[PDB]
Amino acid sequence: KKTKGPDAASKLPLVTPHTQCRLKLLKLERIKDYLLMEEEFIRNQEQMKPLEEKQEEERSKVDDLRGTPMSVGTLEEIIDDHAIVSTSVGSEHYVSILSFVDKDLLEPGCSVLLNHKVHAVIGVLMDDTDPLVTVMKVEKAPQETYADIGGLDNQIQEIKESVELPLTHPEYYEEMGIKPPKGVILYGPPGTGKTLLAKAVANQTSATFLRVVGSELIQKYLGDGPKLVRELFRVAEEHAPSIVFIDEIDAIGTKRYDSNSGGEREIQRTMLELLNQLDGFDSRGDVKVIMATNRIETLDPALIRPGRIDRKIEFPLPDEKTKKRIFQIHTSRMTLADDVTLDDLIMAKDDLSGADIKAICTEAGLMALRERRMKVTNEDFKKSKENVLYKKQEGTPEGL
Amino acid sequence: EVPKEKEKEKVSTAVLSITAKAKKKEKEKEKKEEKEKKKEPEPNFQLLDNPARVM
Amino acid sequence: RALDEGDIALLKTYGQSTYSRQIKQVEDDIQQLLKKINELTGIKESDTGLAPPALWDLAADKQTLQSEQPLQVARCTKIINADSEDPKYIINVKQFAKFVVDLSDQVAPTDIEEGMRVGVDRNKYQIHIPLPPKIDPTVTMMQVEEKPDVTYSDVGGCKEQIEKLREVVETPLLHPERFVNLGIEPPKGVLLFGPPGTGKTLCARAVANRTDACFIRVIGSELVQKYVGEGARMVRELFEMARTKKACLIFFDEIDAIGGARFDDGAGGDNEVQRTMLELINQLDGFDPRGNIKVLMATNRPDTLDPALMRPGRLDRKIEFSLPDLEGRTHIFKIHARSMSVERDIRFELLARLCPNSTGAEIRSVCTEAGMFAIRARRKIATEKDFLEAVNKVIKSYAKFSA
Amino acid sequence: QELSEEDKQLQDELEMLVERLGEKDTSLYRPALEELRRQIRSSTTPLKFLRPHYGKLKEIYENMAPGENKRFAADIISVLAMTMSGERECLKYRLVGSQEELASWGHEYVRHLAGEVAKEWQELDDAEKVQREPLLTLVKEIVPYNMAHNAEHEACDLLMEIEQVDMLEKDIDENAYAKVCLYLTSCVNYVPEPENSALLRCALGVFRKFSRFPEALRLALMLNDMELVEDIFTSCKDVVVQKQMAFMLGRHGVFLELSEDVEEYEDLTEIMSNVQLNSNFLALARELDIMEPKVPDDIYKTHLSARMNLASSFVNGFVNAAFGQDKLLTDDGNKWLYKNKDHGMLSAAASLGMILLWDVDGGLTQIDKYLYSSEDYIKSGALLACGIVNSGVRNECDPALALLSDYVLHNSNTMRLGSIFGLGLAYAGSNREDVLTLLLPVMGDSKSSMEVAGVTALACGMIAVGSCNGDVTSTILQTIMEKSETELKDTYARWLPLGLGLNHLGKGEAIEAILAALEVVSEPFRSFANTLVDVCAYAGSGNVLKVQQLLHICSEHFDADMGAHQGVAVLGIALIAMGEEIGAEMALRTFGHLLRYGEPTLRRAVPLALALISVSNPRLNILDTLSKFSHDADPEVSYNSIFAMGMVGSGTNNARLAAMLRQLAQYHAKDPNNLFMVRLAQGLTHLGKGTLTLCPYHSDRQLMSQVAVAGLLTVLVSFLDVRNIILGKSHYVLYGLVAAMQPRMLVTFDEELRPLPVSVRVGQAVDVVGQAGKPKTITGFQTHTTPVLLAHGERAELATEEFLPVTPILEGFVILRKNPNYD
Amino acid sequence: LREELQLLQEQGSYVGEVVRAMDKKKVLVKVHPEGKFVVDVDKNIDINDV
Ligand SMILES: Nc1ncnc2c1ncn2[C@@H]1O[C@H](COP(=O)(O)OP(=O)(O)OP(=O)(O)O)[C@@H](O)[C@H]1O
Ligand SMILES: Nc1ncnc2c1ncn2[C@@H]1O[C@H](COP(=O)(O)OP(=O)(O)O)[C@@H](O)[C@H]1O
Repeated sequence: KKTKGPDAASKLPLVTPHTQCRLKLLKLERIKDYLLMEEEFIRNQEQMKPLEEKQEEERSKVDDLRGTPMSVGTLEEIIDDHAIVSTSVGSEHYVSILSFVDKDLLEPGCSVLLNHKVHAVIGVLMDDTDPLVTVMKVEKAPQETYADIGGLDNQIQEIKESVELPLTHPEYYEEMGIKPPKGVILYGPPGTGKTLLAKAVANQTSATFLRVVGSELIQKYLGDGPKLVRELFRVAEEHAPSIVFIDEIDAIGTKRYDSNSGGEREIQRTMLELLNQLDGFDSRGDVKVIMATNRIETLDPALIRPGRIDRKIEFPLPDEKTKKRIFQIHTSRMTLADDVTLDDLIMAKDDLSGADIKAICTEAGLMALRERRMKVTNEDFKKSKENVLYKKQEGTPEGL
Repeated sequence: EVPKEKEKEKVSTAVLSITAKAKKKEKEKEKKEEKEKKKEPEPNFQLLDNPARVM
Repeated sequence: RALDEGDIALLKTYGQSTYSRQIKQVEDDIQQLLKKINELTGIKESDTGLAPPALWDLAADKQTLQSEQPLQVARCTKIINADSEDPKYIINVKQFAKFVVDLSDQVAPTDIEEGMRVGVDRNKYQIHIPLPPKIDPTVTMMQVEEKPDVTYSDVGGCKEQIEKLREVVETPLLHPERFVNLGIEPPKGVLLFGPPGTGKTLCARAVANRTDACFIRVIGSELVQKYVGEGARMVRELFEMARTKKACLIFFDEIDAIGGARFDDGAGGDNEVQRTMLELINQLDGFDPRGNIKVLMATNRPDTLDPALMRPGRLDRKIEFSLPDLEGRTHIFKIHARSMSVERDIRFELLARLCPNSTGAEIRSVCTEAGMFAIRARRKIATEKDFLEAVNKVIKSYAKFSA
Repeated sequence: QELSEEDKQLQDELEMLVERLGEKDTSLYRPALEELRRQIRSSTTPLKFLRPHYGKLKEIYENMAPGENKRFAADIISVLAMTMSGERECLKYRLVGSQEELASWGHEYVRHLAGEVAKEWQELDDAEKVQREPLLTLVKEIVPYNMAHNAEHEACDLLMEIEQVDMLEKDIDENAYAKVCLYLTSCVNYVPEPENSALLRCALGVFRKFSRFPEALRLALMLNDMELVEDIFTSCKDVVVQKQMAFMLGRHGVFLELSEDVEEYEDLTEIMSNVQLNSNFLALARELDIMEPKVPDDIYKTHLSARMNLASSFVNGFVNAAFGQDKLLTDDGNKWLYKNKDHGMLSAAASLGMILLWDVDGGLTQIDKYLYSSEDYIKSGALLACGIVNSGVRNECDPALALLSDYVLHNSNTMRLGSIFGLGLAYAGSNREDVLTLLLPVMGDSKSSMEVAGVTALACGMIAVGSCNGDVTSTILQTIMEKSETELKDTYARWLPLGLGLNHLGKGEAIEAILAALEVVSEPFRSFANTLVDVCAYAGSGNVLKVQQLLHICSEHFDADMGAHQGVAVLGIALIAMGEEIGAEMALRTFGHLLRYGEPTLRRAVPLALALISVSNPRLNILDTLSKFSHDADPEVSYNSIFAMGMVGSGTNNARLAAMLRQLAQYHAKDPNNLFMVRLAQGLTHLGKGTLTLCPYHSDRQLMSQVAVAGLLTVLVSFLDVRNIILGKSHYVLYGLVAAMQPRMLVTFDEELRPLPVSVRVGQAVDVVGQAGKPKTITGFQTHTTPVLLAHGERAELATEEFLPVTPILEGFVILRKNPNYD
Repeated sequence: LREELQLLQEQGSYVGEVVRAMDKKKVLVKVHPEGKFVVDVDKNIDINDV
């Protein structure tokens, strides 16, 4: 019921300085001039019409036969000449439609019109705007790019190779005759994992992306967590072949619990279905599944096997240079200071992750804005460290 | 008896900012490179032949 | 220490760029134009069919207007219930109606059957068009599967299982001897079970080796669904589709929820399961024995319900394998190395020995890993790439055992 | 509201002070203001308190007696008007003020002062040049402050607002000059022509001052001033800068004609002539193992006819172009051409020349045998193959001029056409007086057909592209006049305006004279020709005025069918602002609305501009839109969409795009008209094995190479109406891609000019920090040996600080020298 | 008023919750007894008046 959405927005995110200057201003002037010129062009094309031809042949033949009163009802089935449609209050009409009949947009399960009186289909509402039962492609092909995260070059190269084995050079292992949807099993500290999302946006620069986080311990009798994600990556194969990011759920939803039977069914259903979808012998598709987690230990033996689920990748903590890069990225939007106090905040630091970096960068701005409002608050030099302590790392009685 | 009709379908260009700066430069270059017969004489002083529709 | 009101505006006007306000106003204008042109769309009509149908199919729409008085028999369509000896038809109608009509003169009573949907002309509700819907939901399009599964070298031939099932499936489909020499009908059933592994690959091989009456891979976990009667209808339409497609074999898979466990918690924990069981028995009871259609159920553990003792009359011949020895493993290596750019000059017998009872699935996985290692090395060559073959296979065996 | 206690106390103290200063007697006026100003200029290194005292402070400042009291009062009014500013009261009060050292009054104050100074410098009329000098002195005082406190980019903003880049040059030091020059270059793309040339000149001045001649040459090429290029080449003297200049001219393709008095002139002219281009390209292809001749058949994937075989030959030539290694047309080539039918032998021989392009020595020998062929088509194709072979690459003895001796004006139409197109491709960018004086008389011939004259015009335009060759233009106009209008405006005179646009490429302004001379022409062809030449001259400028004129003219009904020039307007829409990413993306969106609600001719033309925007750049949205519009009802629209996909994927080997084209081939297997050109698009995608890109934007994708864009625009002018012309005869016009066909890998030499194996880090290079004019930031270090294919979006960087390049721009050729700190 | 009663004999008017105002004088509306009833626009109110 959903194929694509009109992407006529996100006007050129590449505003080079992203700070108020003559270059950025001139870029915005060119942008607004382009908008003005496009509006003027379309308006002149539509107003200075190429030709006046009667009622555009609309009111003459099709509009009148469509008629004034109408009612909306779903279209159920299709026959060679007639169409079998399930209109409102459970009505069913098998009528052939010849006025404003767009078969491609008609489709089963779509809203069509009924002209009353002699009830026959006379049009379709392709908008409809109610495909809301299970919605996971709403966030598809996220705009985040490689440059958003730095200092993770090894992991970026590894994931890029693992997901550019398809798309790029598919004939490679087409001739090798394997077509491996191995996916990638991502490790990493709990202090990250949205960093795993960030390294997934690198692939998300190509095709769409689906997310299943936490889901549930599928108590549902039908199960169908992994089975519905299977239907959805079938939908992704219908679309651009999308990835499936199941960070955390690959860990809890697929937990290597030593218990065998009498255990939440997922162990019966979920792991087996995960393996069935992860084996390329059952389902085709350039879909690559990214099973991320922060608990490598709970890797189930089925998930452990590189035989079906290959391309194990470990996300380590950032190094000194990686910390420098990530802090540069996060403070670049905020013009931290003119003294560029960069290395003092990280030289003695250990076990600081991307979430903490973002949090401390945000809290530095918050504390400056609180009362120290001084643009590049001169206080920032040490207040970045002040809110870099911020306690909150960990607290558990004394026990020591 | 005369319509005095015009079909234009003409809309003015909406050039606004840098097109208009160029228009300012265009200004810089462009700077150098029936009453006597209508007051008194309404046609009411005419002569008409014997056959003439007059109330 | 809030001290915000007025001070915040003053500090916001304190710095800025020289033309930061100018840029703000310009980007506001950009967004304004954006919304204006999003309102000033292109094809500003939700309904489509603009001209390609509205120029010549619209001319045919003039013909359908001239015939607008006919083709109005749509109204509403409801299923029929039953009938009398011949003329009258007592029907339950989706308007809850106790509906009986003289079937329309153009429709003979033979075509209309109980439980089929017919449209009724509002004026007299005559049986005008008995639509044979045969509508399949998307999950049913998954239960039905491809016919030409393609033949292999007995998909990693385990001679015992295949040669035990050929007389039970291949032989009846050949129909050479079932009628006279052996008792009336061939063995009533076949249960190709076994641990996750070789199960159903032999079924696929038999499907390829047999006629076009080719199997469908239906799943019991998908059969068990919410609400009541949907699973029954799904099994019914399963049998209907299999019967229509040249009386193909029905491959029930993962029978541990369709049959459930051996118990129901309180006869209310899974009673939809029992409802499905009753109708599935009613369907695959065969009634009149018929060497035409075939059925095979495959699970990994014999967790079938009480019909497990009726099935000796119905589903006999329980067989299994999923226990590859050295010869089976090396033959699976051979059939898989038939794929890829590999050849058999590799001493794959060494790896076959290295992995005791590594299924056929894990052998296929090791071949996939060998190809992946080759492409990682960027060498598409795998025929003489044998030492690298052995290295990747052994390191991935190490990883599978302990990673 | 309850404010802070100390804050309220200080507010009351300042209230008492301002009341004292507003008292009647002035004997306490001075001490009050002495006390006040010290804490006024305190927070900047307060202003909230004096918010409601605007009028009282104005009265006090006006009432202050002239002198110290008055000028401090003006100082305080100025430093407070940054808050209480309904106008540039700060600057009026400061001009009245002390004009002593201002920079101590806080960074916010000095920045607001700089902005107001820029506003007044723009606001003051021409007749007002009295205060301009004080504002300029204030500017020259604030510029050092910005340089010290990393405000050099807004310093550049204000200096460009006041048009004082000339003293920007003198004030800027090299320690921050690189980012300032990068900022200038970024502004260049969007500033209009007068200040654009001004900033280009100032950037040349900065780089000449700081001995930054390699990038200064890039900037001079942007300026398209060959005189300044020669001047700066003379200015630089070191052997390394000389040889990198020669590389840069050779890569651009324009030959610089100089004297042998310079040192190592032989090597300089050789490397400018691209003699070693072919050798290095084959060596790197072999090192990549990418040399095997890829068969058009296994490109087609035939696991599941004369014109189709012709298309197969053409795509084979595209794949094996610049290689010269293909036995398919070498061993049994005579058999293939004999089996070929009707008009395609010429194109087959030209495709063989495409295989042998840039290979002078080998190509000439392997085409000499086919030169003496029997069929006129084969002979003309062989001559065109010779022209393709010598195209781009320059030669000392220039064999093409002598080889095309009788065929240049040969009576036979096909032989003359082949020779003329060959000479055009050869002397493209040479601007050679002898070649011009030999081909323009051929232009003057009356026996040649209309399309032959058009091809002569095309050759002349591609030879004298961007030269404003007055005699060429006069010959063009005279030939147009002599030809009668009725037979002029049929289907082929569309090459004369193309030649005019090439000859005046990138110049502008003077086009008024050309269009006034052409005004005598009748509307159906004049309205097309003037638009074409205008857009070609103003290409790469971003003239929103010109493009909105094009939009207005294509908005007309134009329904003998003069509405063809709507197509050239559509092409010009992309052509004007194709330079940077903006002006190309939005322009894409404009094309989308054109297709969304446009005339049949408009939608026929749109895919051409879509391809022009992003040739050799496989943008996903472009590919999707073109694929969705490839199945339109209009056959010409389908053809243009097919070729547009081929062009945007050209020189990319994009696997998913190739799969999409294979699916299109399956879709269009029933109709050969779409089928053979889908094959053509696949051949374009795999052209040169993807080694040579087709985008005319080189030197970090920001320089317009006139010859390449000329050839590309000729191809797009043909594809304006291939629905007639490619179906009829123009199987030769497709060979204009030689100009746009340039390799996109890195070839590293050393000071002794030997191939270095130095490895570099290659990956996506997009801006991360825009705080200033920082160099583009690369991510994804997939380092390997130096031969690396450079596509859009991604750049290269040296792995270590061990090999210093002649220029930081890393594409095409580069010399790497050992760093003094290399260890 | 009698003519109003005769109009009300045909229910008079029908309450409709307007949702989508299409450009071709078209509004989907929703009616409580049934729901959406795509219909034309009145003469006293323009397309934009919706
Ligand atoms: N004997 C065999 N020879 C070759 N491949 C085999 C063999 N047994 C299993 N396989 C491989 O195992 C995978 C799945 O096999 P199969 O279809 O028999 O099982 P399934 O339907 O996944 O279920 P289960 O493993 O529970 O039986 C395939 O990749 C198949 O190639
Ligand atoms: N190295 C990095 N560079 C840039 N951004 C990062 C980096 N690491 C994390 N981030 C950003 O910070 C956010 C939080 O990441 P992460 O630490 O994984 O969160 P969590 O710990 O909640 O999973 C991410 O969405 C990502 O955009």
